[PDB]
Amino acid sequence: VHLTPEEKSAVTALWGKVNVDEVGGEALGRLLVVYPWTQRFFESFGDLSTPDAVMGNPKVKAHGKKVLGAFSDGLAHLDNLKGTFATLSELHCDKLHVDPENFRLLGNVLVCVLAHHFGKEFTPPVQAAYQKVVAGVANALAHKYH
Amino acid sequence: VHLTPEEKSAVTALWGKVNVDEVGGEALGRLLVVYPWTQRFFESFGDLSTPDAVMGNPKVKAHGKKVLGAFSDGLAHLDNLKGTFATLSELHCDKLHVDPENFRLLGNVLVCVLAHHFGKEFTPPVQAAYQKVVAGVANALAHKYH
Amino acid sequence: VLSPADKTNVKAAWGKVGAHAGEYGAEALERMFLSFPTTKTYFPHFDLSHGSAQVKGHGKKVADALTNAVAHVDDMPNALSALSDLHAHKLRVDPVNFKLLSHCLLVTLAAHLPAEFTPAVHASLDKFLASVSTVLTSKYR
Amino acid sequence: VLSPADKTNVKAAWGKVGAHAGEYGAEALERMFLSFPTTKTYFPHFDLSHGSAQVKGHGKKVADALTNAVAHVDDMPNALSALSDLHAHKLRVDPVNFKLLSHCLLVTLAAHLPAEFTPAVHASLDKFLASVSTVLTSKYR
Ligand code: HEM
Ligand code: HEM
Ligand code: HEM
Ligand code: HEM
Repeated sequence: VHLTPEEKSAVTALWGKVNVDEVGGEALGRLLVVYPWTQRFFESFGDLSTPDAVMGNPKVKAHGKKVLGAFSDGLAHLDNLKGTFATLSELHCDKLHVDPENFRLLGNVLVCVLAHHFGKEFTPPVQAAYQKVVAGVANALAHKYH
Repeated sequence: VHLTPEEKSAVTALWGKVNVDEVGGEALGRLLVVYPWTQRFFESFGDLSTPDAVMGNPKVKAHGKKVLGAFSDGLAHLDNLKGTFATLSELHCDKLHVDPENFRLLGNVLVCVLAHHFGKEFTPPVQAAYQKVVAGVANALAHKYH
Repeated sequence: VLSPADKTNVKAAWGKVGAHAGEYGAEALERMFLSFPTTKTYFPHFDLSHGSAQVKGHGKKVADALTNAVAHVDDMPNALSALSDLHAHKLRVDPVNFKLLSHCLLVTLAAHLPAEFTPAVHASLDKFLASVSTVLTSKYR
Repeated sequence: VLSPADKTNVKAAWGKVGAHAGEYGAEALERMFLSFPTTKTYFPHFDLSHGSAQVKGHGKKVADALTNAVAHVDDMPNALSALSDLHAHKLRVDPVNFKLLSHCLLVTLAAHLPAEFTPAVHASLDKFLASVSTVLTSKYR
């Protein structure tokens, strides 16, 4: 991991335009819809019975805000994602037992959401930059497995 | 990552009975036969035309002995796989571009090879122990990737 | 897909599991729980202890779902529509798990049938368990 | 195979792609080459620079093939037979790379179909590309 100075500027700039109340919700819900087995981890959130119930489930939407909160934090600390996410790693690996491949999936669906909302501004170089971020985040989260 | 002293002495006990000039070639030749895309990484090794060509290939057996050894060095100091493998990780990732999922496959193919040879002696607990060694090795090799 | 040789090879080797299907089926499961303890959370009501009867029992079932997959190879997706609704839809088994049990099945077979577990046969078995797994994680129902 | 609703979604998204499929193909190759540099080693004799003629020409080939798979969604294994020998047997593309291109295709589709790239469509497109990927990485003599 390591974003060049322009990738870091670009990622920070695009992020200031992100709706913080929704992006996380959309990405989390899309993960549950696109990769159904991830639903098992959120059984206590209520209605997940159909794709539309997932996308409309409000506990999923609100948990998404926290998921986004974490990406924002990893973002503000790009050169120390391991320690930024250490407690989170502990939780996800030791207590929740989420297979790490899912960390990649979520980063990747968050990337699709960004592309979806920003369209053409989500350029190939900006994508490549967010791909380093999302990979960094998934790697730190999986640390307690290593 | 952390083997119990009981598992530790278990791996060590079984490894000491491993034919060093042969198990490596076995594991490598089998990785190429079972996941053929791996062959692309060793096309310079000559005849890989069929399963038998691959298993009897001499550049494949020699390299296999090199792979067994690195494994032996990990096993020799399970506490610092990262260290032992730092340069190895560099080479496989920066110079050879080996997707890390393959490290997991070679590890598991090695496990199958051990089972094939020690028969009933490769019991579930011994296997459990080897799975940690093999996982830790795959992780220390994928390190330069993050 | 399962080329003639893969099919010929799997049928060749599985038709050797014999009366041992439930034995090996249970051992593979034990191998999986012990090596990747995360797999045990999918069986919260089972006694997963060493020689448990529930594991021996469930071992048999796994063994038979495989035999029927063999003798149904050109149409496994059908001789298993029900197991997929069970594992994917209902139980939500994260796909990585099928790779762990498939690996444990290979191990149980290598540990028991050395001369059958040849590189080419190892290859065809793996391609089979992979296809079975693909189906068990399927969507079409 | 795809559910009847998956087929309806793929045809809806891809129909909207329309005449632009080749352009989107080139864009997705570009996104893949920049995001995952390792993918470039599969094209050593290619000029992969921004806007290169060879990438656009390769984008067209990928887009045209995908449009054919769409029109043969129930028999891709036959409609794509020649691409599997090519990617699996001759080029030996590591399976991991299909998820990168697939992901980059989704990403390209998202940045271009503001309205149709809904959660449901996105799931459908994903399964379709995984199905296409599945065929290209198979190898049955
Ligand atoms: C890859 C980026 C990810 C980040 C940044 C992240 C972040 C968060 C945050 C900040 C929490 C809050 C603490 C809590 O609710 O206990 C958390 C909880 C949780 N996460 Fe994630 N997570 C990620 C991926 C995953 C994945 C892929 C899954 C599931 C397949 C998942 C499953 C959970 C679950 C089950 C909890 C819920 C705890 C509850 O029930 O309240 N997370 N995550
Ligand atoms: C995870 C365990 C692995 C171990 C222990 C391991 C160990 C080694 C060692 C000791 C070397 C020789 C370096 C030298 O002598 O300077 C090496 C080279 C190499 N490894 Fe691995 N390796 C592993 C997995 C992989 C995988 C999975 C692939 C490919 C799928 C691979 C491909 C290569 C290549 C191509 C070279 C040989 C280059 C050449 O001489 O032409 N390695 N490895
Ligand atoms: C080759 C792979 C697999 C095969 C052939 C297989 C086969 C079966 C069969 C035949 C049943 C019993 C169905 C019945 O009688 O109603 C079953 C149930 C089940 N399987 Fe699998 N299975 C496979 C993989 C897995 C994996 C990877 C897991 C999780 C690690 C798993 C979790 C379960 C669970 C939790 C049940 C329900 C058990 C209960 O509560 O009674 N299976 N499977
Ligand atoms: C959605 C998936 C894909 C589709 C539908 C696809 C389609 C195509 C088509 C139509 C061709 C031309 C075949 C011919 O010239 O007769 C091609 C060539 C090629 N593809 Fe793919 N492809 C896919 C995935 C991949 C992946 C993941 C890689 C590596 C990252 C890859 C590497 C290549 C290479 C190296 C060539 C040959 C280029 C040359 O040297 O001329 N493809 N592909």
